[PDB]
Amino acid sequence: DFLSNLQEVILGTKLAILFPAIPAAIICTYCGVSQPWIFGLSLLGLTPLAERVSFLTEQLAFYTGPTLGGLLNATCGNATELIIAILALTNNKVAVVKYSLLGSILSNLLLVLGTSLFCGGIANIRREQRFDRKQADVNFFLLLLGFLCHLLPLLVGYLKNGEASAAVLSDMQLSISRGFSIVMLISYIAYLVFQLWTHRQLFTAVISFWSGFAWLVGMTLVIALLSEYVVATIEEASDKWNLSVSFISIILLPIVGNAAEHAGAVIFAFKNKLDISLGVALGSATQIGLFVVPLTIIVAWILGINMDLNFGPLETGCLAVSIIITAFTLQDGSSHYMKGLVLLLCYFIIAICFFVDK
Amino acid sequence: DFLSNLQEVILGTKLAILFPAIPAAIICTYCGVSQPWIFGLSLLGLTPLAERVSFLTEQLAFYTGPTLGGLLNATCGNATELIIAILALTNNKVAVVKYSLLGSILSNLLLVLGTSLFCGGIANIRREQRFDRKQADVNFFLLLLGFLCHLLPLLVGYLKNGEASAAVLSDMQLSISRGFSIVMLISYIAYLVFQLWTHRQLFTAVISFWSGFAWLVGMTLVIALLSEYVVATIEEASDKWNLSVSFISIILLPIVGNAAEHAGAVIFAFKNKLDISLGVALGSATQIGLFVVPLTIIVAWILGINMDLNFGPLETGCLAVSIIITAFTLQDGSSHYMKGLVLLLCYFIIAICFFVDK
Amino acid sequence: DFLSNLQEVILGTKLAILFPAIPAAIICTYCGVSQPWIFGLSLLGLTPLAERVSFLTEQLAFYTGPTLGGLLNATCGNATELIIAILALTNNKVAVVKYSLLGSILSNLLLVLGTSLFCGGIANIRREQRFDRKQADVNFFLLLLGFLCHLLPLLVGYLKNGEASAAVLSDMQLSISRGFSIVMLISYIAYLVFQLWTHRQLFTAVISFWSGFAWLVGMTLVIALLSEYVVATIEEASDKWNLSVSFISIILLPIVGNAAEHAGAVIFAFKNKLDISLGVALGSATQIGLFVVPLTIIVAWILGINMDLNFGPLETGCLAVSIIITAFTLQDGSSHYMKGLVLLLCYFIIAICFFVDK
Ligand SMILES: [Ca+2]
Ligand SMILES: [Ca+2]
Ligand SMILES: [Ca+2]
Repeated sequence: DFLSNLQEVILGTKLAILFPAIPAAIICTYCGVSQPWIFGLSLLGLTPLAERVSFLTEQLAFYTGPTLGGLLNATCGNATELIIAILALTNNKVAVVKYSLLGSILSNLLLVLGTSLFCGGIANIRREQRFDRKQADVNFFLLLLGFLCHLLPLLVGYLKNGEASAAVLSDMQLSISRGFSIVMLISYIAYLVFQLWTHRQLFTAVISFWSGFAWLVGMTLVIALLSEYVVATIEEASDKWNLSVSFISIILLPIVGNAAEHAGAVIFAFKNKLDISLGVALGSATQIGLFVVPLTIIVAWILGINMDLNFGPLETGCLAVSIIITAFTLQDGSSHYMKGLVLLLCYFIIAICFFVDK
Repeated sequence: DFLSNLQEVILGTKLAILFPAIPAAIICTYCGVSQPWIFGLSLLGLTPLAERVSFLTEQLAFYTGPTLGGLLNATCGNATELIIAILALTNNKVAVVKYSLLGSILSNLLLVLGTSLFCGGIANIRREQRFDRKQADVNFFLLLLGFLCHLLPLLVGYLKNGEASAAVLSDMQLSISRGFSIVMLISYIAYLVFQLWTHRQLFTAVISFWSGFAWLVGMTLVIALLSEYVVATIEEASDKWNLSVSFISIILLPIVGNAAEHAGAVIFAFKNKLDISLGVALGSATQIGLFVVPLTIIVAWILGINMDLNFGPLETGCLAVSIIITAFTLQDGSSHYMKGLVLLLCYFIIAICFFVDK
Repeated sequence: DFLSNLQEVILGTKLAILFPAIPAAIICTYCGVSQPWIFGLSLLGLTPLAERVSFLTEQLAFYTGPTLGGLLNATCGNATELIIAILALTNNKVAVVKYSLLGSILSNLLLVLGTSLFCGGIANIRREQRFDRKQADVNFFLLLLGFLCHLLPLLVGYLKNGEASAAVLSDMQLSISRGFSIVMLISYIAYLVFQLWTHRQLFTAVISFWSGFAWLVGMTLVIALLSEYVVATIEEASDKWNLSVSFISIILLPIVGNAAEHAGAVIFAFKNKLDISLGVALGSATQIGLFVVPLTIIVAWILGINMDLNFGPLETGCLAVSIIITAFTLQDGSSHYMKGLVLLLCYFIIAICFFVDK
């Protein structure tokens, strides 16, 4: 395309002061800079690269067809939650995998969704704001299937009364979590048939094709380079800031991940198209909940690393109410600003409980 | 009727190879056959007898009237869950009573209901499939009254902190469970007035009358003969198969019980009448939940046998999500196949958690 | 007004035999009467004074305007739950504050609401009974925000496994409860703008003005005089009746408090206006849940008294099901008598569990 949209669209992001963070993460590695600065200049280097992957992926959709063009249009908003989950599972920091994959479900149900209803409720306060229910009820049937897979290994850990030690109940949680994962991958392959082929009918570009595959390695081998620096240097970056590792992982780190889905769900909220702001905010809390999370169990199954679906007692109660307050909000096909301020303030309640949790 | 429908309708079951299991359970008793074979040839002998009672009971409805013909039409699908619960309560195997009466609630909410939506969604994928909400909302108000009676004696067992030993909190669970049962029998007598008399309007035969009372003892004193053999020989039949007694009782045994309600809820799903497949699958999880279960407490109250509504922590969390995922599925009066595959896969999640639970 | 409605309207209460209980509480103080009688003649002295405040407050609404006349019309039904909560927090009986503010949420969701549907369902059984959903969905979004603030300090108390003693986890519950309260007062100030100003349009008197301020001190300094006698003499009045202090506080004491809201929600149920019986029964379980309860934490924050949002395990499970069975009842805008009998019998289940709880 003769180097024209290769310089303008790269400088055509609504956030573009974050591009000099990328040279100040490799150079600061080979100079002996202390580890909080490498952590500060790696989150600010993945924030436009989480968008430039999740925008240029749509540019390859117009060169494939109707089948794959319904798949890659709705599967690569989560190409940063996947790389950080695998470059922390192989580094044996298994707890950070359980928080960043939980904070990407809560941010897509409370902060992303409850800003499309608030900011796109005040601008359109003198119009009627309608979406459809049948298009986004399937996204809540699957999250209640995911919650049952997280509830049951939690309650097995509190069965120490029943004449069993810890070595029995730990290989009982680990056996049923490695069997719930195959059941969770089947209710997402079936979802990717209902959404694409069977019920499609009830449901131009600017860039050349050869550009779209060159950059989507040049914007992926830089996410995989910086996702090591976030994982391998999160401990000293949690002792010089006086923050907990169960707050950086669950609150600050999903903001870098879900920043592509958080300017697409808001711009289509000012345009009064809330069918689209519910496809981005809900259809990406299902890909995390039922394809990205049970795939980590299967990769741990192969590598010999122990990992089960036990998040914890305080993390599961936040997951249970996030699905119930979202379901009762979206059950009549009409919205206003007070539906979205209740979802924001339920996210400032979770964000206090982990700021104190030391 | 001159021995004509007495030989044709008896041979007129869609499952009729299970009739020679009945002679091979009495003869194998008086020959010293080892106890797994008596257990194998007793479940296969109760499967057509759970249907021939729950079909010939409708034949007596056309000889009584409108009042009783709305009662016996909807009260004797559960004439096998009642005999096995009483022929195990008097044999002091109280735990098997708590599993088989729970696995008859889960099978009617997930496996019976989620097959009428899946098998009757693929055949009618090119039509619109509608039921009514007001006819089956009362069935969920009562199950939330039943769940509160099971939640509260569970949480009293975890109040050992409050300066009370086990002998105090065991006669505190036992006192409130014997008072919740009278409150549960009143919200089912009131349901049998709302359904029959007060709101009836908003809601031929082939066999003679004298045939219909002869067989309905000859098909009931054979259920009561074989329900002893299932109860008194479940222990050695759980050591020669390497299965748990909390899997045989909760999964394999309700399949023999709910096999009359599992070919009537499916044939009316191919006929695109989902008002009727929701009256069989939901109106029989309410008779178990609010008439068969609180009647066992009252019979234990009279016989001096200690029994309360405490199922357990792992069994109550499966009961809580089964009511919530069923309520959010049925709240718009329209169905398709993906609503029923989520209910089947939530039953293959419960069936793993108890296959491992040794 | 020349002493005419000052004698007729004071004698114009539908309960007026309870007025001689007021002289028999001050005289019995200065005569050495034993403390159960002062407790018996103080609940019967606050029952017409909980009504005469919550009726004459509407008489001052017609002398202020549209703004304040939407506020005092809906903020002083709870002028007795507030005085008893503060005259027990300063007397260091902190547990009674946690029960009487819980039994005012349960009575407004089950006993007040489930009598407007039952008594106003039998009188209007031959008509169709409709309310609106959008007017009373906001009242359930806020109660799910209140429940998350009560769920999370409960689960922190069961984190004694995580290498922390009791002195760590008690100043961890106390820190997050004093930060959840500011988040709860903001989602009620925002509710008092949505209800009054922004969405008003989608949503004579008999007494002079100068009468309305004289009596509303003369009916408030008698509530504050008798609310000391209920608090300071509840212990011996729970040893001469053989009742628990977690039954008098949660069942018998809210009946005196919610007796103004329990003849206004019933008379508008016989008149077939269920938009109004849902504004009294639901809009007063939100003022308790999100303005009266988080204000007690802030007053305890200033006075140096330790108080957090931890009610208990058995009290939170009763709060969780009370919101779920109320939400599934009111989701179609139509009512009948069987919706209200299920809500009454769920209140006779809570009232047994605390009658035994000694
Ligand atoms: Ca993302
Ligand atoms: Ca049955
Ligand atoms: Ca009140």
